[PDB]
Amino acid sequence: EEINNRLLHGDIMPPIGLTTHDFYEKLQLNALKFPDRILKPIMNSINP
Amino acid sequence: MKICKACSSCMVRTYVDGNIIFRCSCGESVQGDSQNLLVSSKVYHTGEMEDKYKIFIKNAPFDPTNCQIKKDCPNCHLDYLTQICIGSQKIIILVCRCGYMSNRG
Amino acid sequence: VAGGTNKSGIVRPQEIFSAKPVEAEQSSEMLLRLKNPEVETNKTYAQEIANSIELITFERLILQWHLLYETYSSTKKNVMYPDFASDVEWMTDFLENHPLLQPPEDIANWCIRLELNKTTMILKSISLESIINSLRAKHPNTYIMHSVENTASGIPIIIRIYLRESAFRRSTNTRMATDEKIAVNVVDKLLNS
Amino acid sequence: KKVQTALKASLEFNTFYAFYESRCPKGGLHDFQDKKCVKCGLFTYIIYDHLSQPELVHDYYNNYKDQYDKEKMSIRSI
Ligand SMILES: [Zn+2]
Ligand SMILES: [Zn+2]
Ligand SMILES: [Zn+2]
Repeated sequence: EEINNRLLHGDIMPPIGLTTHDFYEKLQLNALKFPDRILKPIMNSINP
Repeated sequence: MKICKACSSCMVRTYVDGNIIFRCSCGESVQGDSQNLLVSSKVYHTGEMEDKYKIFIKNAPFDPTNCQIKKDCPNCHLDYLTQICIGSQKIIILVCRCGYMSNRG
Repeated sequence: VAGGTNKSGIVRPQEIFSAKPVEAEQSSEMLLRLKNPEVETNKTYAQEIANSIELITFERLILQWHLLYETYSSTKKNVMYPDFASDVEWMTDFLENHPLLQPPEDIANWCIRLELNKTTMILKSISLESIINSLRAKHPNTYIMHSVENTASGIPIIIRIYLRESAFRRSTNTRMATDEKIAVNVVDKLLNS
Repeated sequence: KKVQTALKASLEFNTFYAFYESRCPKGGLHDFQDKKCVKCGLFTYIIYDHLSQPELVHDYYNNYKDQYDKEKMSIRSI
């Protein structure tokens, strides 16, 4: 959501060689990945 | 282009001794003065120009499928605006039904 | 799958097994190692060199271009396109700002008017001065005028390139090309610089 | 409140120094010798660090701020 907020205020400046659309998509894909912490609730619900 | 006065046909443009001369298939020949000094032209980024979306931006406040945003319109003080994101640079425009439009246009 | 990086269902194996030429490669890449081992340690040095080697043709800096049948004389008021008659205001400034870049005596009746994309000039970090040198170093058979580099929005930067008579003296013995054909061929060369 | 204020300041600095990483305010790309650009006063050890030497981060930014602002506005138009 805060990447979208940066877009609304025009605070997303893409680097050289990337358009704003391509840089925004790159930021969203990176920001929407499960961390390594996701197994902490998973492993607490199971008995290995 | 130049339209023949006599037969209203598309006259053929040629260049003689530093002048643009239009000659028609009916023999009528005229010379352009100022407005015919445009051999060719091209416009780049035609897919994101402001003249592309004029109708769409005008109709955006009434289209019910557009994304709304919780912001106050500075003209009519309506508490919601219509947010659109056009172009490859993702230009954000806020529009309202009263005629307000961000970017001052 | 996007253009230039197409590694979708079998394409790259087909590029190898069919021995397709370099012109038909949709996913060609290349790895370059910096000459100085000290430079390759620092990321910023490698970052600016990477942006140094990136094909920015003169075409992609242009929003629109116009080909005009005009000749420019400093004193004589030649005919000019009415929609672009306001260009003369910054032409006088250019003449008084460059006492060495005077218009030649063999300017042909062909003008190319250019309106630079100021947004692309900012994102790619390309100055007006760099563009002028690149075009004047590659096209000696043209005379180039430009407006002032403005930092205020709403006023564009205009590049004006005048074709000299020697542009047609290159090869006009091949009469199968009218002067309109060479001028169109020249602007293609200018844009692909 | 402190978290959001510090995040605003840090994100603004990060955006400014990511824009002017290879881009040079004086035009073109950075010309780096002796670890310092010659067109501007940029240092190599400031582009990715804004905490170890804050003063040198609060000077370069204070030199090309409004400049940066006009370019940011220009990109977000038309
Ligand atoms: Zn006719
Ligand atoms: Zn309103
Ligand atoms: Zn610099």
